Amino acid sequence: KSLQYLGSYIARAKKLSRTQIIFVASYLTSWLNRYVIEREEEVDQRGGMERFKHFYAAFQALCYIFCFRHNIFRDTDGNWECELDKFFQRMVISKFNPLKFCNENVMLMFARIAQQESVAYCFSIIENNNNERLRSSWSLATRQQFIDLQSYFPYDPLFLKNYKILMKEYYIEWSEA
Amino acid sequence: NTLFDDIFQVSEVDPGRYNKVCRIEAASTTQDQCKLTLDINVELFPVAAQDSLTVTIASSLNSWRPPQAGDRSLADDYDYVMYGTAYKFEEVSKDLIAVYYSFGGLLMRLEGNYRNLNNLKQENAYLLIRR
Amino acid sequence: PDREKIKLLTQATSEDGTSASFQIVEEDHTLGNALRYVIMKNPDVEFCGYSIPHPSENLLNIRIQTYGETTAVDALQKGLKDLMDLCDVVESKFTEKIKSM
Amino acid sequence: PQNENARAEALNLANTDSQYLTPTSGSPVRGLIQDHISAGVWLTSKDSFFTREQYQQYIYGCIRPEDGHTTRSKIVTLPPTIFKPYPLWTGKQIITTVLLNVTPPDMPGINLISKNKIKNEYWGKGSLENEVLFKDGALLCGILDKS
Amino acid sequence: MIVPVRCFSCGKVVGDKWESYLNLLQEDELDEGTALSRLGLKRYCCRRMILTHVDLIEKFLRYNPLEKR
Amino acid sequence: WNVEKFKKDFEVNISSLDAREANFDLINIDTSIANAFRRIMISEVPSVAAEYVYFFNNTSVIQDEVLAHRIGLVPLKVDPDMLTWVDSNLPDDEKFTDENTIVLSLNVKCTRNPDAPKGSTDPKELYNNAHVYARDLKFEPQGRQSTTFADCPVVPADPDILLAKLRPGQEISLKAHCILGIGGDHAKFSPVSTASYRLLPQINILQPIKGESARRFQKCFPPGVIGIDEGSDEAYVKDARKDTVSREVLRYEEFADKVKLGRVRNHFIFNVESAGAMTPEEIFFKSVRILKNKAEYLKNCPITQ
Ligand SMILES: [Zn+2]
Repeated sequence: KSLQYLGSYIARAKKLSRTQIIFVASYLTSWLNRYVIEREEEVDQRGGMERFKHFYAAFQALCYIFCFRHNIFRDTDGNWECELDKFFQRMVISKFNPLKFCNENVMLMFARIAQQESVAYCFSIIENNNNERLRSSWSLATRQQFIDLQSYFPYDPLFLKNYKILMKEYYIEWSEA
Repeated sequence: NTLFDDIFQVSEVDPGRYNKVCRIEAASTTQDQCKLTLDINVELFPVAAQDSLTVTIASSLNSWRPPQAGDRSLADDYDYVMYGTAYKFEEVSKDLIAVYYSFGGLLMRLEGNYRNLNNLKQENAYLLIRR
Repeated sequence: PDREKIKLLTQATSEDGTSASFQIVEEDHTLGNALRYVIMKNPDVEFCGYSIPHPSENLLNIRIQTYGETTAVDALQKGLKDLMDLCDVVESKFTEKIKSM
Repeated sequence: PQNENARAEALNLANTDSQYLTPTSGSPVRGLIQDHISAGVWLTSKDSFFTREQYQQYIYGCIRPEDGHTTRSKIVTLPPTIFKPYPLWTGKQIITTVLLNVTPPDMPGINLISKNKIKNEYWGKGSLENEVLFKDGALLCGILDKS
Repeated sequence: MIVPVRCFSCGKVVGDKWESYLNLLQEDELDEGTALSRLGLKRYCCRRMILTHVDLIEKFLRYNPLEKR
Repeated sequence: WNVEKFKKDFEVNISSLDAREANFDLINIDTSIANAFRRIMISEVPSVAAEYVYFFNNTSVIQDEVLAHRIGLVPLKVDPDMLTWVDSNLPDDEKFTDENTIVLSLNVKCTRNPDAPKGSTDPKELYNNAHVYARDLKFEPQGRQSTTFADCPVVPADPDILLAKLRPGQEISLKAHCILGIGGDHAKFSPVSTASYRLLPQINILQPIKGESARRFQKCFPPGVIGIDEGSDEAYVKDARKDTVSREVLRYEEFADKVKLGRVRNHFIFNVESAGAMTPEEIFFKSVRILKNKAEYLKNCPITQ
């Protein structure tokens, strides 16, 4: 839930400074790079992909953050803060296969944007994923709450007339990003 | 490898109260002291009195699965083959011995000279019969 | 799609997938018996049977174990396909005999 | 019952499962009746044979391996009694197979010498079907009965 | 009460067969099993339906609250 | 085994086909599949029957629900292909359409007859409209149906079914909605006055039987089953197909030793009677098709873990 809050917040909160954002990206890629380095070995071992809920959760948040704020992560040179080009690919091809277990609509939007930015190419991994589907296992008794939890974004737009107007100064609508 | 064979001649074929199984009593033609009692699915292998049956007990054939392309085994040499367990041995006299087999309930009792039945152990075994 | 029709019973399916149990909703002996007949003709199948937990829950349990050439899910598919083809053969034969009658 | 203490008691003290023996004399109160006895005399008869197809089907229809009795997560079967001319299993093997799939695997099979209600004379000359023999968990002789 | 419409077991329509069955016994002076056959009732399922029907309704009908006896 | 090996060996024999009943053999098919067709024909081949009955008045001696029930048992001569299925998740207004439903009405009042031949027992001459028949269900076409069903009005397959009886002053007034359904749901939807099979007789004689035994032996089976040959004087089987398998032979001690009674074992003799809506052959075709779709619908469903 926090990770959803975290990702939604960074994306939406207009008054955030470039560096506070890079701060959150730098925390997430850092925490993520460690997860894959210390844990990838546990996947072909006994258990399910649920053992790694928390991994996907964080990777979602980071992907989500990239959707709304990718234009910021290019420094003066045109290089990527946090080596996002090199970093995303590594996770996408990892054994966790984030693309399969995270929210479907975000993973899709990240694909679109990431591909556009020469940052990562996920679209073949997606193809492979829903092909294997028609023909990496997780119960579904508990797999749904997760899909549920990953669908909720606490700072998706408001629908209260006044509050909305009041928030405008503090909000980034998707159209803006 | 093979543990026992002999040609037996059937004395009696009793259908009891069943209609697929018969109890066979038969004596060896080679040993005066070797006799046999055996339940047989006679629907798959009919037997009449005075028939002569060759009877082989073997430890293996040279786990079970339906026959495939080009499988060959000791079973090929015979008409009727059963798999079962030895479950009792007994002294009948100073000279003779009897071993008891069960083939999922169809019972065999083989009595004979203790040297003639030397190779029989209390293990599992295949039974092979041909006419 | 429809995801609620057939499911894997992961507590009786092996790691190598050469053995598995499936629970199919809304099916009794009709399909169950016919499907096991077909599946058992597949030479790589080592074991197969179906069962009906209870007459009051519409459920059908199929078990498949293979000798290791194909997975259990493969055998289910070949069986299902084999069954479809088998019906075609019957329909066509019946048609011809009605015409020729 | 409406609270966990009462739950625990109904599942561990007053539950059916323990109460196999009566406290009066310490003898069984639970068993099968009617159809099931008649059926047993027939299924375990020497005249009873089953093809691979039938044998496997009787097994799975009664085991319910999708239960708490994952003694294995794969059903075990015996080799057939008759190998040739045709693969056949006996009824007594269905029983052995049942026990084999529901007793603990890290534990030797049951050993019992008992008797049933039907005299040997009823089956024919030389029968021993009145004697019930279990060796290492396998029914090697005798039919199963009300007894 | 009145003829059943279908045979309980067969599913076969039987309700068109009561009035004729009576006329067969009455007019043509047949026995019951011959008459049942002539109406096409082959399975004992179906023969039972007409053979043993009791037209109890004809009793109920004699009490009609809507006419001056 | 192999589907081609099956094709080469499978065979159909059609003894008698008629608008109401079929008698035919399926040869060299497995019992599991014959049984499937049989089950499907009885319980899964859709049919049209009255499902909802709307009473406006019934002052007959027969109670509403009972009257409704019998109307539901009336086999309607309607091609089920001419109708689509009702979706039972919509409200009543949206539920019933011109592709969904067929409407029948029934409207009888019984009056006393003045011109009754004095001293009469017959209710036809004593009362007007004493007896109500299935044929009295009037087909009221709705919307497009005036066109679609113009070439085939909706009529009960058995017009002379007795539905109700009345006496002077009593009236029945109802509309019925008739829809698609299957026998497995309720037997009123079953399209058969029964589909069943028997396995073919095999009477095989285990040694010659002649003379006075032959005549004796022959009389243990229906006329024509067992023949006595001229010459060898021995008995032989003419056609087992006429045998009823009474096992009468097995009673007489002298024969019980010399005859085995079996079947040509898969060999299935099917008898299919239609309730009146579709022909037998259509009902059997529809079942062979239904089985195939089950297999096809399943092959294409994704297996969820
Ligand atoms: Zn009937």
